[PDB]
Amino acid sequence: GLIYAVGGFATLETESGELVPTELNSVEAYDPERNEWSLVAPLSTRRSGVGVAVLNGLIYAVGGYDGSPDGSTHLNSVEAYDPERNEWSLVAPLSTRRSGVGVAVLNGLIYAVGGFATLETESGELVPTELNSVEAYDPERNEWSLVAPLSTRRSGVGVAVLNGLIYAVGGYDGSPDGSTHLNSVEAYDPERNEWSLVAPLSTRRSGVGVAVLNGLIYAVGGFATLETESGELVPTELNSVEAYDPERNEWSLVAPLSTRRSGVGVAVLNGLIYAVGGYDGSPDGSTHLNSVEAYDPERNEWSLVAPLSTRRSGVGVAVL
Repeated sequence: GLIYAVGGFATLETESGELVPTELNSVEAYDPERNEWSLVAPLSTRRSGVGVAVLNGLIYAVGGYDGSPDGSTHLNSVEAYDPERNEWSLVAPLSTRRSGVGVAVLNGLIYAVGGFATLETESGELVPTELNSVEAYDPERNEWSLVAPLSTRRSGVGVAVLNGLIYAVGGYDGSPDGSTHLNSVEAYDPERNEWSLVAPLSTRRSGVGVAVLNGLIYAVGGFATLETESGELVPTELNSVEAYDPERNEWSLVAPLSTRRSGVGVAVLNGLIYAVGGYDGSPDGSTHLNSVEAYDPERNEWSLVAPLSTRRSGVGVAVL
């Protein structure tokens, strides 16, 4: 019955007044009855672009990014939060490091979908790699195993479960060739161990937050390079929200966010979608967001609720 905001990144002022890039280990919990965020136990490992999902009463924080000049940049480590003990434990790491990984839970397994890493070639060269690999975590065995890969390599992908399928929505591909911001959507059938294509988003979006409510998938916010009427390509944080109906295999627009944002954490609690934090790369205004919006599907409206105590982009969000 609480929303947990896990990790993320912000530029924060020191006591001496210097602004420093900070990957976050802090975790905040939102109580909707009180409309308040409160700190809980922090992650062991500071991380942003982390995938977060709930399984068997525990929150799992999977992979992520650490831009510090020391140490690994792309993480394979996985932490598990016990709310009764208010403690984070380490579990088995991913086989492949991945930042900007999407995670969802289906049939008692955690799926880690896509992401990005710098990986060594056979010749020893380090190359930037968007990932198509998908790993599944069995908590009874404390083991990750490979399942079928995505058709399309992608990071910053939104992942959610609907009607026994995992949907991988949008994302980012930094290759020098081809589209950088994705509208494509894939669906994973665990019985067949197969990914299929479904209807694409109307607007391409990387760093999109995805949640399922009342039988629809909502794709919330994100970022894309979009052509203006004059033909110029401009970087655009998105406020648009699209809803996917699996019976019709169609996306439709619903009410937009008040605040354009990417790298936003999205989760469902008590029949509302919460959009938590995120990133705004505009040359004006705050870059890392503490604001939180709540979507009512009956009224088709987004409202503001209490903001996070610490701004955070690339935050993972789950409900427990």
